[PDB]
Order: sequence, then C-alpha cells, then structure tokens
Amino acid sequence: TVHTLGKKKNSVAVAFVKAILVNNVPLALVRPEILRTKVSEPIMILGLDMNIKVAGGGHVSQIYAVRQAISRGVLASVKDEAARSELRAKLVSYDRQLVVSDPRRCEAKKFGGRGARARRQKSYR
Amino acid sequence: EPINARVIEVLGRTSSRGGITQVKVEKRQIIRNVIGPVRKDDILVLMESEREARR
Amino acid sequence: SLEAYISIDNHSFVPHSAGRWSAKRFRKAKCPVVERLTNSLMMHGRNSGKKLMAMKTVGEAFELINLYTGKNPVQVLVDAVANSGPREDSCRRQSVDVSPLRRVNIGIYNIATGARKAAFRKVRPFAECLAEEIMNAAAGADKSYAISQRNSVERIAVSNR
Amino acid sequence: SVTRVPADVFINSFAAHLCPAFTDYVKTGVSRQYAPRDADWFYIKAASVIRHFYISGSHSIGVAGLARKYSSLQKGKTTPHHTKRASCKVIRSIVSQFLGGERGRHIS
Amino acid sequence: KYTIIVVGKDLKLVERYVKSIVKEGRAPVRRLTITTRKSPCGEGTNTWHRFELRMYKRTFWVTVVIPGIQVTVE
Amino acid sequence: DYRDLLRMFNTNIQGKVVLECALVGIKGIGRRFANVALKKANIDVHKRAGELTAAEEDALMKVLEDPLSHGIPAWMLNRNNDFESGKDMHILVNTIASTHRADLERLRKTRCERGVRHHHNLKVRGQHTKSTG
RNA sequence: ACGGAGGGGUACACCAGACGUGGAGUCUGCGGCUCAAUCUGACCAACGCGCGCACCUCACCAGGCCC
RNA sequence: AGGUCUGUGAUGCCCUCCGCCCUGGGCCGCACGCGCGCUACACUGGCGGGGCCAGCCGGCGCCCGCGAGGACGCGAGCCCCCGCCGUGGCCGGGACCGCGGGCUGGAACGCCCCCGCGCACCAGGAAUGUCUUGUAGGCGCCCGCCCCCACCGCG
Ligand SMILES: [K+]
Ligand SMILES: [K+]
Ligand SMILES: [K+]
Ligand SMILES: [K+]
Ligand SMILES: [K+]
Ligand SMILES: [K+]
Repeated sequence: TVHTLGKKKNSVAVAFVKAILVNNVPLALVRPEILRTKVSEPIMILGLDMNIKVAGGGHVSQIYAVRQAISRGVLASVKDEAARSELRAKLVSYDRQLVVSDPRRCEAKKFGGRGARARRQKSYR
Repeated sequence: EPINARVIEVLGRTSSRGGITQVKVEKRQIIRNVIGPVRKDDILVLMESEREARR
Repeated sequence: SLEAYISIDNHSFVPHSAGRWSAKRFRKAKCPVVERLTNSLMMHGRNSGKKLMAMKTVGEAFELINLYTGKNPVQVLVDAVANSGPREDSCRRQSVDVSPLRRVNIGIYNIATGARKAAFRKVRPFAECLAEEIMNAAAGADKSYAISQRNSVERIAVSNR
Repeated sequence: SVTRVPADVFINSFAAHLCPAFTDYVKTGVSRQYAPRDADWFYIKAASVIRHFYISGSHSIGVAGLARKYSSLQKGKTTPHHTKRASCKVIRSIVSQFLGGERGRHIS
Repeated sequence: KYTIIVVGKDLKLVERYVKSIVKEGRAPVRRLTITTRKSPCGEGTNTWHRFELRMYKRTFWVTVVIPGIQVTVE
Repeated sequence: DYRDLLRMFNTNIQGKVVLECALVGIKGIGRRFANVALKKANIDVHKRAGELTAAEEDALMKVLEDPLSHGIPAWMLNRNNDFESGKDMHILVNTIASTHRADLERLRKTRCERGVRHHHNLKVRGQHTKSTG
C-alpha cells in the first residue's frame, strides 16, 4: 500500500504502489508516442506494480502528472536513508519539477478585452 | 581581423532610450559601447581596438 | 555566439522541457540550443503554440543532414548558430559591438526566418528549407539567407561610425 | 486483454475479419462535407463501435452517446466554427447488426 | 427515517446552526450571479458591476431559532 | 495509354487529373454527383482521367440521363418538383440557362418584389444594403 | 494656469520584440439620402454604446373603439 | 452648465387633455465616407477514416427520418495516427443566387437542413493600435437579452 499524487494544470493523478498501468493502457501505449520518452525519463535515469488514475485538463498535463507521480511513488520506496536522500538529488539535477508541482494557473479575464492583457483597439477618429 | 577582448565591469546605460552599456574591456582598459545584455566575465569580438568610447 | 550560451549538457532527450526560462534574465543561457530552436519554430499566429509539430521538423531535418553531409546532426547546428550573430550595429548612428548572449539569440531567429520565407507558396517542404538553410549556414555560404544578412549588418556598422 | 493491443490495429484487423445499402449515398455526418472514400469504411466504423463498447463493461452506452463520440466541425461558413454531431440511423443500425436492458445495450 | 435540509446564505449563521443542532443530535455550494452595466443610460466608459450570491446546503439524513435560515424535511 | 482530353457536353476537360473532381468541369455538377455517379456506373473513381473507356462513358451518360431511374435519391437531385413538369427533373446539362432565364421571364410577368429587386440588380434576401459597396 | 524655461522623477509611453488594424467580402452602429413614418440620445471621455426590432416592446406613421 | 426628465408613484415649471386599446406598416429602407469585428488569401495547408484529453457546471433511452427534424418514455476543438490531392484562384476562399424539405409562431419577412450555382480576394499606401507567464496568440465551450436566431458582451 502506497499513495501518491501528481498535478499539472487541472490534471490529477492517483497512484497506488505495491510490492504498469495508466488509465488501463500500459506505459508505452499512452497516446502521445512522441512524449512517451518524456514519461519514461525517470524510470531509465534512476520494479514494483504501480497503478494510476489521472484526469483533468489536457494531454501534456496528463503526462506531467503521471510522470511526477511515478517519481514520487518510487522516491517513497526506501525510507530514512542516503538513497532516500540522493534519489531526489538526481531528480533535481534532471529537473526540479520532478518533485515539486508547477504552481502556474490561468489568470482571469477582465472586461474590455479577449484575455488577461489584450485590450481592444483605441480609435480617436 | 577579429580582436576578441574581455569585459571587467559595467559602467551604465549610454543611450538616451536605455539601449547600450559602457563596459571596461581588456593589457588595456579600453572602454566601449555594447548593445545587448552583458554581465561580467563575458566576451566581445572587436573589429578594432583603435577607438575608445566617448566619456 | 560562444561556449557560455550554447547549451549542450543540461537537456532532456527531445526538445520539449516545460518549465520556466524567460522569468529571470540570464536564465535562457542554460536553455538547450535544440529546444531554443524548436521554441522559435512555433512562430506566426498560424502556428502560435504548436510545439509537437515543430519537434516533427528539427529531428526530421536531422534526417537530411546526415543523409547529405554525414556529420552528427547536432555539431552542424551549434556551429551554424555560431556562424551568424552580427558582430557590430549602427545605433546619431555609432558602431557598437554586439552581446555574446544576444548573438546566440538573434542568430537562432535568423535561421528560422530563412525557412519561413523560403517555404511559403512552395511545393517543397518547410522543414526542407530549415534543412539546406541550417547546412548552408554551416560551412559559410550566401545561399544561407542568415549568413548573408549578417554580412550586411557588419557593412553598415563599419560604415556607420 | 484487448487493451494490450492498440486500437488503430484492432479496428482495421477486425473489419478485415467481418451490411446495408444506405451505406451508399451517406456521409457520416452533417460535419463531414464528403462521404468517406475507402469503401471498407462501414466495416471500419463497425469495428470501431464494437471496440468502443467492449470497453464499457458495466454501464449502458447508447446511440446518441455514440454519435456524440463520432463528431467533428462545420466550416466553409464565414462564421466561427462549431462542433456538430453525426448521423443516428447509421449507428443505431450498426448496433442492431452487432446485437445479433434498462436503456441502450451492452456487451455480451 | 427522517430527512433534514437546512439552508442559509450567511456562512456564519449556517455554521452556527449546524453547531447548535448537534447540541441536540454531495450537496455543495452554488452561487447566484449577474453582471450588469454600472450606469443608468449608456454613456461613458463601459464599466460593469458583477453581483454574486452563494448559498449553502447542509444535509442531515436523520435515522437555535435563527431568522434567515430555511428548513425543509422530505 | 491515356489521352489528355475528354471534350464533353460542350465543355473541355483536362485529364492527367483525378476524374471525380475533373468531372466538375461540367457545369451543373458537383463532387457529390461525381462520386455518386461513377462507382454506381461501376468505375473506379480515382486512377486518372485519360483512362476512361468508351463503354464506361456510356455507363456514365446513362446514369446521368436518369438519376431516379437507378436509385440516386430524390434529395440528391437538382430540380426537385419543378414549375415546368411537376416532376423531379435532372438539370445536369448546359441548358440550365433556359430554366433560369425563363424563370426571370415568369417573374417579370408576375411582378414580384424578388424579381423587381433582381431587375434593379440588388439584394432580394432581406439582406441590408446600408453598407457602401 | 501656462512656457519651443532650468532641475528631479515615472508608466508598454518609447527601446528590443511579438500580434495586429488600414487593402477584399460580410455582421453590426454612425453620417448623409430617400420616405406616409424610416422615433430618438451621445460627436481622449459619441459611433457591438442606451442587454436579441415579424406582433407587443414604440416613443413614429394610415385608420378605427372607450371615458 | 459632460450624459441621463424616454427606467421608475424622483421632480419644479410649461403644453396636451399627447390618455388606453385594435389592425396594418416603419425603425431592417440606400450611389455613397467613417468605426468596432467575422471568415480569408493555403502544403507550418485542405480533405477522408480512427484515437483521446477540459473547466465555468450538466439530463438522456427507444425509434423514425440522407439530414434537419417528428412520435412515444425513463433518470470539446485543437492535437495524434493512417491515408489522398500536388502549387494550378486547385480539392484555397464561400459571397451572391435557383428548387425542395423542416422548426417557431394567431401570424415569417425569423432560423435550420439537402442538392446546384463557386464573388472579391496573391498578405495590403499614406497612416494606426495592443502586450512582459500560463502572459501574447491559436482552439473551442458556456451564460445574458431570447417565440426563432450571435459575427456581440460577461465568463
Ligand atoms: K458609452
Ligand atoms: K507525372
Ligand atoms: K461603447
Ligand atoms: K407594428
Ligand atoms: K432619472
Ligand atoms: K386625454
């Protein structure tokens, strides 16, 4: 029994790890076959039977949630040790987003324009 | 002939609209105008070392 | 263009590396060059955002360089984006040396504009232009639009002193 | 399971393992401006709809739930483009063919 | 068995009322909102008022008197 | 073997080009009618336009001369429920102009708002003409 | 208050860039024209603004009941 | 001395007894100059079949019917994959118009759908606007007025 979460914009990934499935479709069969590499990066830079349920947002966010979940779900494998302390170091020397969630979210729209900064054209004549 | 030289300090923004940056480039202390972003310990490739920046 | 701004060590396999780079100031100095390129590829409102498709070009153009020259697809890249980068400028116009960080930056944009204009209304592929364009700004030949205009900007700067 | 093989192979290799005449002079929807071209397309659509049913083991799918599964855009209209649904008669009929509860239908 | 539905617009009153009923013993929040031009006529910079109103459920599938609180049993 | 020309219905065609679209060189025809005419006439749709045999043009001209007489549906024919013959014709020729012009003749006789707007050469369809052309 | 007066600041106002608008058709508002009426306001800070005109909404036009 | 007595049982002062209602029309008329926008001008694309992911919160089964749309009942697009067309105003672009079939409604002049007809437009002078992170831009969805109907506005 191991619990793990992963987030990108509105994508939430749930991981049950026990002594590999993403939406019942195994690892290298997840739709974006180009970003499959991006998913599989931690497994090869660093098994058990893990299991994932992820929703929210879009494709790329799904990828950056499942990947980060699997990273944490094997980061919590050994406990209170120097491997427990250096795995996260190799993950950071790959990218710090491999542990800490990305906190950016869309800024709300304000009247007199299409988006958060674009106004409408100003005509004097 | 390229004349690569090295900056050893930034003096300040020269152009009226910001823009260019006076630097102390180098056994010499020639001073020159620079267009883009430059830190210390960076490198400029100089077409000539004959002239030094006004002021 | 120098060994303090061409990233060839800190980089994930494929270009795509979502995160943050324009938040700081000299942060994009550690942005992998093979990503700085694709980043530029998604230019024009008609391609604003498309990152995967831009990726379908860099790796593919890397399928014509070895098939014509025979040299590692990336060594031509770094040297090509080093060959460009106007050395001077004509800012009351005085000649001023150009920043090392800037040349790496401006030159990447130059190779992209080469293909963009030389692919439109052409049966020939757009990635095809990036192909010859990137292998044209390799040895050093006017055929490469980039190599040419770089020469033009030095002519004005040396004459605008 | 069936999930362990990809769908773009399943639909084609199962249409290669399987029949109304309204198949002719029909487009798959008011979105598509032309009828399909590969005249195997009815087998292909049928294999797709069954690969999409066997996924849903417990709850009951439906036919509007299936036209809404097969949708695309309408264009050439000068206006911002809107999403439209497909036909219903085609999918209902394909379901009836493949059929030989509370609502809709189900697998086995 | 008994059903209790207890509702009010002010979060403080509602929370108090659930706190003082257990002294004896998914339906989430939704909001009632409008946007509307600030001025009476139609002259000047187009500014807008955005009015908003959240009101809450509390669900009590049972096996103080506060004015503004609403209760139904069904 | 292929030819570079199938000069048909007093309108030239080019060939070397796909047949389904090239047959829209004929006025009064669409890609829809091309697709629902060829494979009904037992011809492959897209190989090349110079490879269309004589008996094959004959199978065409017979599927063209009577669409409802081979199963082409009512809703896909053109001159549905005419005001000449009460019958779902198939204007598929370059005598479309007779229908159009004799129609204008009838309106200029019956004096309708729509015919008069067409006489003044303007909009007829409740479409504003405030805008400066 | 203002200064083609000096001094000190500052903002996407400019720099470096990006995306545009003006050229085509089209929807919408304004003018001007026409009309029995084409009801009317507003000229940076009017002009997709006075919350979607078959009827009602309608203030305007041709007629007609009731107090 | 911006705008608003035409939103009101806010209202002074003048004028009308121009009050209320019923039918029919107009406000939408059109050589023409302005402004805000929508779809474009293609191969970084269009077309055909398949895969699959949102949030502001939200009904859909049986059928008929090419479709739109009927009678009866109960609790996402981009993008990716595979193919086609081949620089040709071409299969870009979809205005203008000619028949049919439907919905609303006491009433279509309102709106949808099917066939056909394929305009102008080759990236735009003199000028001119907006923007520093989930931002520009691209993609689509939803709510408001609403019998029907978004190219608009709030999200
Ligand atoms: K206003
Ligand atoms: K050929
Ligand atoms: K306004
Ligand atoms: K009226
Ligand atoms: K008032
Ligand atoms: K009166």
